[PDB]
Amino acid sequence: KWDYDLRCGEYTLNLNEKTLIMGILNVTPDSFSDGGSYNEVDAAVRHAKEMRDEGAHIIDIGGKVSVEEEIKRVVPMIQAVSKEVKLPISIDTYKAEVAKQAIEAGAHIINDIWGAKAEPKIAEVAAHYDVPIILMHNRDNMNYRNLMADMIADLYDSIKIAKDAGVRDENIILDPGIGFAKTPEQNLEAMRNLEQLNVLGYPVLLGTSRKSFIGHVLDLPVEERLEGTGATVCLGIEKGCEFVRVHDVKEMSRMAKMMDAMIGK
Amino acid sequence: KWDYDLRCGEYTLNLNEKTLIMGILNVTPDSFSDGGSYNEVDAAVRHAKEMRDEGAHIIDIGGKVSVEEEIKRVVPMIQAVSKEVKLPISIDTYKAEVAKQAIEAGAHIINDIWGAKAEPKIAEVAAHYDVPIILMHNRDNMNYRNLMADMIADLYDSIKIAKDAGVRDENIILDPGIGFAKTPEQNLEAMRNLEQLNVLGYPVLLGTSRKSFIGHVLDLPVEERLEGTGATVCLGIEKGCEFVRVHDVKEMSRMAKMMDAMIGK
Ligand SMILES: Nc1nc(O)c2nc(CNc3ccc(C(=O)O)cc3)cnc2n1
Ligand SMILES: Nc1nc(O)c2nc(CNc3ccc(C(=O)O)cc3)cnc2n1
Repeated sequence: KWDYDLRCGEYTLNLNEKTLIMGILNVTPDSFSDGGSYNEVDAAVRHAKEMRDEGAHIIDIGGKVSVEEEIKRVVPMIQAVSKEVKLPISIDTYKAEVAKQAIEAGAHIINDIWGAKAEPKIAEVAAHYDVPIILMHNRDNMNYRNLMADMIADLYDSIKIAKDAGVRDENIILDPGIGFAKTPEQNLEAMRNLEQLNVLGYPVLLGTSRKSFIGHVLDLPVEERLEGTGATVCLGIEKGCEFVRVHDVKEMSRMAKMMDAMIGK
Repeated sequence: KWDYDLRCGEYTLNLNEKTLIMGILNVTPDSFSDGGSYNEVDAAVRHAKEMRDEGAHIIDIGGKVSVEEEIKRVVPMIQAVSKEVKLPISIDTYKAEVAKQAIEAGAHIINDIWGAKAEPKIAEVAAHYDVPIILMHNRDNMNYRNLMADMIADLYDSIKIAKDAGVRDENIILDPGIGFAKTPEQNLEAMRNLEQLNVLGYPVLLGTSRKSFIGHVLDLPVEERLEGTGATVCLGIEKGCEFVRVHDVKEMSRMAKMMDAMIGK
């Protein structure tokens, strides 16, 4: 079905073989440093190793805050993790400068929650290093004429920005942006119609992990959202998504893997 | 979508509102009794209450063994559970006599793994008490021309038997019989094509809980099959099934409920 692989420097991600698990690296900062202190950098590295041993295929790392301050926090983490853990790293930022530094520091994928719309220059950054960029759907309002049609329209605007800066088709990944700019009921409606995103011709990443719309449905707090997260991941894989972005790697890998076998992926 | 409710004597099961959870009552016998001893009957009752507090909507109770011996074991359990727990009970047997006794003892649904083919008289039993009967797909071989087409053909044979004894359409429920008469890969193939069962026009029950085909996929023992069971339940609900038969009620209820909200059930 996909006639190429995802090229991330030293690592290759095949898109046909299995659903790919992006593990959400947790980044508890030391209150006393802005730096890359020993307690935080080590907490991260250990967490990255845990997710790798659990079945993660990508480690996702994220840093109101300034550019220089986000870079200070995130660069030492990318460095330590890239050296100590053999999986591609995505940098979860919407800032062209953060993205540059992270890639230089060892990051392999750009993960942009504003889909190149907050800082269009990020698409230039991706275009130059030749890395995959994830363009997530987002906007500053909840006023939809037709949720799905608008989401596709908005994502198409991100693609135009990425392509106009030289981003190759093969390094575009899309994300419906569950939990952003959507009421709970709109979140459920995007889940239900997720397969429509496939007409755009790009691999899709789904991130639903522990989000409040699950809490809204099940009336359960964040630490109780594992079953409802797995429901989303499953329906996500059934509707053709290539990656999921999850906190509970062990559990979701097992679900993904069972889904794949059933759907014939 | 369904223009009737499932009538089980004192209880009504709506089929449009949510996916219905059938909890699998566990029945550890006392080595010293054949009877309805205090340790076993009480272990059952407590388990039934637990599943009810977890979200089960039906309690499923099951007893090489003789008719009189299966009745001795199962009747005291139905009696104690029906009195102490306010949910309909299904009796998991393929024997017309067991089925009679159980219904008399308080059981509301017949659950037949041979789909009225082992003891056709069971369909007479259901026809008389006017109860729902679950006709599960089964056979004594694995020689399929076309797995799905044959499954539908075989289930249709059960329907003919049930209907010919007077069973009303509204008390027919079908079950694809995952884990019976199918290799692992055939199990996965029925999961993948489960929606085909809907053309027969009956509510479908899916039972996959902890079965070996999950172990085959994930290489995990029975007590490690929760994530892979949830995958099946989810794909099952996405493909239109009305009931699932599960051991882990708490976890699967949450998954079901999240699925329902997403699919719009
Ligand atoms: N590519 C990608 N895809 C996502 O889905 C994503 N989500 C978040 C996290 N954002 C949220 C949003 C809403 C909620 C809530 O309502 O609870 C929680 C977390 C961060 N980076 C992300 N990156
Ligand atoms: N209606 C209904 N639907 C079922 O699916 C079902 N399954 C069993 C349990 N049978 C099995 C079969 C196979 C396996 C394995 O391979 O591990 C385990 C248990 C018992 N009653 C059942 N009743």
